[PDB]
Amino acid sequence: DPVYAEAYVHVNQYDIVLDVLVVNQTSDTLQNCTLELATLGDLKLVEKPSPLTLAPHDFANIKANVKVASTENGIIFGNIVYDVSGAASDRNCVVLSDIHIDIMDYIQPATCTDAEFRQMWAEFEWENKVTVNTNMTDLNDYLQHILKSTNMKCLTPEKALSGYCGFMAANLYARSIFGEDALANVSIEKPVHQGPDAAVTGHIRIRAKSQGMALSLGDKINLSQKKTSL
Amino acid sequence: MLTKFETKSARVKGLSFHPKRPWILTSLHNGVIQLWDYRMCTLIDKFDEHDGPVRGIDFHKQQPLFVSGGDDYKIKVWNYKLRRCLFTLLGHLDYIRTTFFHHEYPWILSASDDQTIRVWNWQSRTCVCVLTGHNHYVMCAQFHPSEDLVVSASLDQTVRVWDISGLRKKNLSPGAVESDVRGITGVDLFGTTDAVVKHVLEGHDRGVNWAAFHPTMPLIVSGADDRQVKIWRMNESKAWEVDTCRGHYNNVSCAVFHPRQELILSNSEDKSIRVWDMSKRTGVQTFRRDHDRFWVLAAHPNLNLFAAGHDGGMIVFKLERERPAYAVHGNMLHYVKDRFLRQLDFNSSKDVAVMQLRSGSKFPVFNMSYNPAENAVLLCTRASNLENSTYDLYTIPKDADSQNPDAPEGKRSSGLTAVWVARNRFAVLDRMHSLLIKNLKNEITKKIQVPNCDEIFYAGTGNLLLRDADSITLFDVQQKRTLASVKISKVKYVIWSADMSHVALLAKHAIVICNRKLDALCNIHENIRVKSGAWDESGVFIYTTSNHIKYAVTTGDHGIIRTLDLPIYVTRVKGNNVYCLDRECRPRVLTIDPTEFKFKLALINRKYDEVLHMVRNAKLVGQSIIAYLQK
Repeated sequence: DPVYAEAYVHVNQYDIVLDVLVVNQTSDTLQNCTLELATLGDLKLVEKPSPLTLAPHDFANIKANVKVASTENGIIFGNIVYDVSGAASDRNCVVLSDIHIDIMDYIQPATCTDAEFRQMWAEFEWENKVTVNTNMTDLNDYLQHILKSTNMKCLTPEKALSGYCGFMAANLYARSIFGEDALANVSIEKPVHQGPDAAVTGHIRIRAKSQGMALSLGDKINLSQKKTSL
Repeated sequence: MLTKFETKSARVKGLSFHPKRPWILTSLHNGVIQLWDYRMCTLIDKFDEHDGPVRGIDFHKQQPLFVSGGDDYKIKVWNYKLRRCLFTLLGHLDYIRTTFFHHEYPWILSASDDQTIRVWNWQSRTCVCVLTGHNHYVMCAQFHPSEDLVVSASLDQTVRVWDISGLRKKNLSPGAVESDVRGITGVDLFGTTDAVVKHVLEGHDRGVNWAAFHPTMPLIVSGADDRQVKIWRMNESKAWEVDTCRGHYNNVSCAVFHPRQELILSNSEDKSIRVWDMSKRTGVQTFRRDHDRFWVLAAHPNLNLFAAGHDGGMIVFKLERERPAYAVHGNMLHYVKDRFLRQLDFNSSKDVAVMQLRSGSKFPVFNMSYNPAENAVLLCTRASNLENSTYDLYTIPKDADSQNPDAPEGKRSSGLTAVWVARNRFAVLDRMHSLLIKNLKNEITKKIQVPNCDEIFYAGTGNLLLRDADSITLFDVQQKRTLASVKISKVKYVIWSADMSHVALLAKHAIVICNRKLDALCNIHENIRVKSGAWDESGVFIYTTSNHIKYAVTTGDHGIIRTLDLPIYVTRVKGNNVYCLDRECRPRVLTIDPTEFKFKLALINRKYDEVLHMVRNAKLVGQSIIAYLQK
């Protein structure tokens, strides 16, 4: 419509913030509908610019701050239905459920003593694993990339050698914003001429408390793993 | 195609589908009224209207509101949306089956299951109407053709049809010839629910479960409290119309008309839904899937969805011809529905299914292919698996039931499917229920060729050959030696830039962009298992992006031309008069506004004039500087 509203999400530092362009290229501060607040996850949405005019030929920035540490809603991965309403110069609108709400980001790296670790590794919520196998790179650059992407930790090296092969299994740990600790041992082949690694066939073993997020994390990482057309 | 969601529970007497929404509002005699605006597989609200049972559900007529009835006997209208009660009166000695909203002075009609129904003025306070002619326990109350003319179905073993007035019931008339309501060979009985000879129709059939009307018409389609659900037409009034609708085992609680479909859907109690015609009529088949107890069936007056209601519970199933056929003629898109009718180019208000002399999403398609001309199409109909079907090929100047065999933009013949194949002029035709090759220089083509008989894949589906080859395999008109196959894959269609030479590729999920033949230019993927993105010609990448519609890329450019309008998908590009699609609705004709093309060229020549001139000015939407304006 003249009124075209375009919007995307910007998550700028904790705060997932809503860029909205409602552009009302309308022929007037056309009447506007209705909007509703809610508890969200460890967030709650929390602002609406008050008016409801769709000012003529006019462009507007409508900001929604979201509250990023509260409102539990357990509708995982978000993907929760959201409403913009048809309630005034509007007969309809958008009701939307979100998608676009993923993990790789959330968790931060976190750390451990290795013996205890091992013991723990085994000990943890075993229940998820996903496989590493396939890419576009060596796990040097590739590993770094993935690491940065998820913002997460590989705890320690043994020099055995991530180079000549290595035939290295890398142990990774991370802790998030709402505090889950997740453990990995992924054991991986690694690039190098007619030696081995341009796939893996390494297994990524994922432990996160619910299997459902945990495996999903293994996936998420799987998405993360490579670089291709989303 | 899919039954999106399904748990059997609810013991359901009354039912309605949202003519506007894909809601189902459901009345249980659990005492429950529920609105679930069915779309997001979520109930908005749920009120068990009273301790006692709930029989009734009807529309207000507006957009999203319920008017509801319980054994309370009360007419409530509560808006889900506004979660509030509109004006309130209770009910007589039984529940409320139908309601209608009117407004000289915002004025109201209420239809009821007992005694009377009263029509009330809260403005310049006078009487529009009084209806007596009901007694107790109305199964299915109905607005007629004339909406404010009506029929009712009763557990008092009558049917009432009433005449209303603006000062209570009356009609003036004196011209007719005979009557079908009652006047020649056959006809069914009066019942008693009222006392005026409009027609009280006999609702005895151990009582009548449902009554359903024929808009301008007086045919009724019925649910009945007999195995016999007996069909009568009062727009005929046949003999062997003393039809008892028969299961195998007992009942026929209901059997119903679908507004659109010239059909009857029956449902019953041997664990069944039974399938019936009504276009040429006959018991097609019976289908069994539990619930030896039901009382409602429904097909949406939105027609979105279709569903059947039962005691033990309920099911909703969703239709699609997931992915479905096309042709291009100047600045116009042709579609063949997955679900949904035409939408075969241009638009005007909310959604418009393209109805034209190039009927696309309509026919019983096996395959549709442009026979290029801005004036021709080739079409197979009777679709399906047979020995062979018919193809009637039609002229854009005017299509037909079958166009002229005389005309070669009209020809029809027999043949099962017709299919493209690679190295572009050979074709497949099936004209046996298996491999005929079709090959012509012309693409006004209908050619028959058994040579190239080569099964080892028996009649099925592919289109550059891919009986799930997972390859597009190139050939001539017989050979028993491959020319070659390339490993790449299809939506099971290859996309040509208009006619028959598009190295722009479809893939079912993902689509790949090539220039002609395999040159993988870039490869597309998204992950929504639904929509589209469009090419103007060979590889012009349009992508749809929310309420924003975007050029993925040009020259070295990327751009937002114009912005979308709720979901749309780019299908592809018909000229400058732009065309867009969400799948088959939620549509555009569009004044353009390119972005980018101009731009990387423009840019490449430093040129701004344009942008500027447009005064086009974003850089953020989330961001928007990030094509290369960031870089």
